[PDB]
Amino acid sequence: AGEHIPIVPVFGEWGFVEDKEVYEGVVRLTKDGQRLRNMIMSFNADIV
Amino acid sequence: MRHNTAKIAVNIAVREQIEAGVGAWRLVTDYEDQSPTSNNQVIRREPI
Repeated sequence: AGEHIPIVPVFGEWGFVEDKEVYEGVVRLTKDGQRLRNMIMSFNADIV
Repeated sequence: MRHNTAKIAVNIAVREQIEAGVGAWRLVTDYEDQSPTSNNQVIRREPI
């Protein structure tokens, strides 16, 4: 029925670094440090 | 400039100016009647 596309996507962070669409929320680079913390936590937990 | 394609170009301008040091936008002229102005010609701002 529409004359325009009924689906309008939201993007929290958005942009083109080469004209290939890249986008992200906020959880993208929290992966690295969080698993690093957990690794240190489970080293010493095994000693205890 | 009712169409949101104009407002995308504003968001690119201020964001990429801070990050990359440059941002761009263009004004074009095409034939539309979904937001008509005089002589059935409109001027649209398109994102770059």
